[PDB]
Amino acid sequence: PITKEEKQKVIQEFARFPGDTGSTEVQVALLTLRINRLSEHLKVHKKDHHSHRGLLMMVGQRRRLLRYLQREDPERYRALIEKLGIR
Amino acid sequence: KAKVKATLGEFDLRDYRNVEVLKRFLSETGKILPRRRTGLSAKEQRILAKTIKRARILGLLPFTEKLVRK
Amino acid sequence: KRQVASGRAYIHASYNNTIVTITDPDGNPITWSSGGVIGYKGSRKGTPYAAQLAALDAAKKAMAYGMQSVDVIVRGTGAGREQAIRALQASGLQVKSIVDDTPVPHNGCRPKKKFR
Amino acid sequence: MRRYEVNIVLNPNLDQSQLALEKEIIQRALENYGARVEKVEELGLRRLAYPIAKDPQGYFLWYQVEMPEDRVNDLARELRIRDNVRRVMVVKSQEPFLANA
RNA sequence: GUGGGAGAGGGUGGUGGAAUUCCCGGAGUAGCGGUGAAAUGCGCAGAUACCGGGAGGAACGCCGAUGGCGAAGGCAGCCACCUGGUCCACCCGUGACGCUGAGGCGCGAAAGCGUGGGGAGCAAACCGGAUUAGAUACCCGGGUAGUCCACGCCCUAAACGAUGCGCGCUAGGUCUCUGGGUCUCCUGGGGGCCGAAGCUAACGCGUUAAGCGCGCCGCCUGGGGAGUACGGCCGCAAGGC
Ligand SMILES: [Mg+2]
Ligand SMILES: [Mg+2]
Ligand SMILES: [Mg+2]
Ligand SMILES: [Mg+2]
Ligand SMILES: [Mg+2]
Ligand SMILES: [Mg+2]
Ligand SMILES: [Mg+2]
Ligand SMILES: [Mg+2]
Ligand SMILES: [Mg+2]
Ligand SMILES: [Mg+2]
Ligand SMILES: [Mg+2]
Ligand SMILES: [Mg+2]
Ligand SMILES: [Mg+2]
Ligand SMILES: [Mg+2]
Ligand SMILES: [Mg+2]
Ligand SMILES: [Mg+2]
Ligand SMILES: [Mg+2]
Ligand SMILES: [Mg+2]
Ligand SMILES: [Mg+2]
Ligand SMILES: [Mg+2]
Ligand SMILES: [Mg+2]
Ligand SMILES: [Mg+2]
Ligand SMILES: [Mg+2]
Ligand SMILES: [Mg+2]
Ligand SMILES: [Mg+2]
Ligand SMILES: [Mg+2]
Ligand SMILES: [Mg+2]
Ligand SMILES: [Mg+2]
Ligand SMILES: [Mg+2]
Ligand SMILES: [Mg+2]
Ligand SMILES: [Mg+2]
Ligand SMILES: [Mg+2]
Ligand SMILES: [Mg+2]
Ligand SMILES: [Mg+2]
Ligand SMILES: [Mg+2]
Ligand SMILES: [Mg+2]
Ligand SMILES: [Mg+2]
Ligand SMILES: [Mg+2]
Ligand SMILES: [Mg+2]
Ligand SMILES: [Mg+2]
Ligand SMILES: [Mg+2]
Repeated sequence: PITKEEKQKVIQEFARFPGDTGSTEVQVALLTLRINRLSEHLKVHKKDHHSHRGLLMMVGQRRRLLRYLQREDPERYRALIEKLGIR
Repeated sequence: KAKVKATLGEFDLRDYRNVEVLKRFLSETGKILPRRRTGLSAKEQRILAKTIKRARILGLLPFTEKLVRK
Repeated sequence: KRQVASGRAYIHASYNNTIVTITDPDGNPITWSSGGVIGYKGSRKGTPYAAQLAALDAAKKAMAYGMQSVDVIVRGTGAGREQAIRALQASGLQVKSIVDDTPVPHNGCRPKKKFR
Repeated sequence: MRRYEVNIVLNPNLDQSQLALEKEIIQRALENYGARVEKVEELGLRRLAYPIAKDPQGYFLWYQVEMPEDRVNDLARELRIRDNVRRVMVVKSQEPFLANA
């Protein structure tokens, strides 16, 4: 799955500063990893429909945070998207 | 009548391998007793059910037995 | 022509009939009777009187082969399932033990419309 | 790597030539799948609750290991291959939940 | 975020015993079955009942609950892998990023359809036997599609809590599941029962609102005609909106 080892590796990479656990950049980073953990789980197991629902809620939440970042500071949005290869 | 947990020690509820204690929770048949006769709690009985089923597959507890009466 | 003198007796009691088989301790039968072996023909077979007479017919048949000790096995519920047991203890055959082995499935086969 | 428990019941009629073979075969299968064995308990001749393979008894083994998770079901497949091997039950380890404590 | 927690949540593979059917052998005579009674049916080519061995498919007894999970449909052997939702303790982080939601898209019991399998039990149609005034039925014996699996359609329902979602507020008592806690109890989050104020036409609802409010969507305007006609979109068709 997703262990706390791999978890901290992402938080410290996208932290705006030491100790930051809840920045918009960090949330989108964390959300996007479970996106890829699930989308690669759904390439196989195409008949797993109940897990398909949780994926739609993660994308909606990821785009909800990105649409917010767009409005406040558009630069860090581009620095984030280019760093995650989205859109 | 007495209840099983009442007359018993401090035991591992997740140990499927201890037949001696698991034989106490089976009836005359291989059936699993209701909570009323075991004196267990909600979460306890749910663990016992699964651990007995484990012992059944290992051939340690019987699936069913024969009643000697009537 | 066997001289068994000990063995098992299976009572298969249904609501339409009660039937008794007498076997040796290995399970292989010796003689047997039922509600139809005695004169009864129709619904009269699943009655406690027929169950009693069928049990006692097999018992006397087992006396020919010399049965004395008898272990009793019972399968199914039916009118006269108990009247067959009671008939067997007083049949002269010393009854060793009585066991109920009625097979109960683990919900594996779909029953007929009657049973649902 | 998570921690598991292995239960193996085999035919309780083996001499030492076949018993050592069957078990060192199990050792060989654990090596090939990366099972770090933490401890072992051997019960052996034990009265079964119902006939298994027409035999009223079974020879019991128990191993506690730590191995990668993805390889478990292929390890279970590798153990039931042996004819003498009859029962193979692999359970993820759990805490000894106490009752009437 | 961190640390814990419960679960028939899902998918994949694997696997265990009970039972039915069928085959093989042993043993064993004269009927079994079935009903309010019976008859078709099966049985001397030896059935039923008993023991043993084997095959196959489907469903998981007890635990099991007025219980749990899920958005709804719905989800019960056990094991493992992948995996989703959710809840609690800390008061750590971002700093209104929120709610609803016409379209769209995805899910959607059962039945039905296509291709290929599978086929034990059950069983529309149908073949029989009875009952009857008649039996195109209930009861009985057989029995195909189908039920199961894979892949693709179909989009209906008493899809029910006949109660859309989210939030705030408004006496309690009691039963319960699961967490935490200074663990007669307190404190949360669900699942039940009584009931304050109040609402309601009444039955009844009543911190899980049908109460007091607020935001947004869906929908209603007499019955039959009629969920029919026409048109359109969708569908292989049945037919659906
Ligand atoms: Mg009769
Ligand atoms: Mg084997
Ligand atoms: Mg599950
Ligand atoms: Mg599953
Ligand atoms: Mg034969
Ligand atoms: Mg005849
Ligand atoms: Mg004939
Ligand atoms: Mg004939
Ligand atoms: Mg003939
Ligand atoms: Mg076949
Ligand atoms: Mg029940
Ligand atoms: Mg719920
Ligand atoms: Mg329902
Ligand atoms: Mg989980
Ligand atoms: Mg703070
Ligand atoms: Mg702060
Ligand atoms: Mg600040
Ligand atoms: Mg929403
Ligand atoms: Mg919509
Ligand atoms: Mg559907
Ligand atoms: Mg279907
Ligand atoms: Mg089909
Ligand atoms: Mg039938
Ligand atoms: Mg029929
Ligand atoms: Mg009439
Ligand atoms: Mg007629
Ligand atoms: Mg209405
Ligand atoms: Mg409203
Ligand atoms: Mg507590
Ligand atoms: Mg509550
Ligand atoms: Mg009032
Ligand atoms: Mg009420
Ligand atoms: Mg409310
Ligand atoms: Mg109203
Ligand atoms: Mg309308
Ligand atoms: Mg009108
Ligand atoms: Mg219609
Ligand atoms: Mg028109
Ligand atoms: Mg049309
Ligand atoms: Mg067309
Ligand atoms: Mg229609």
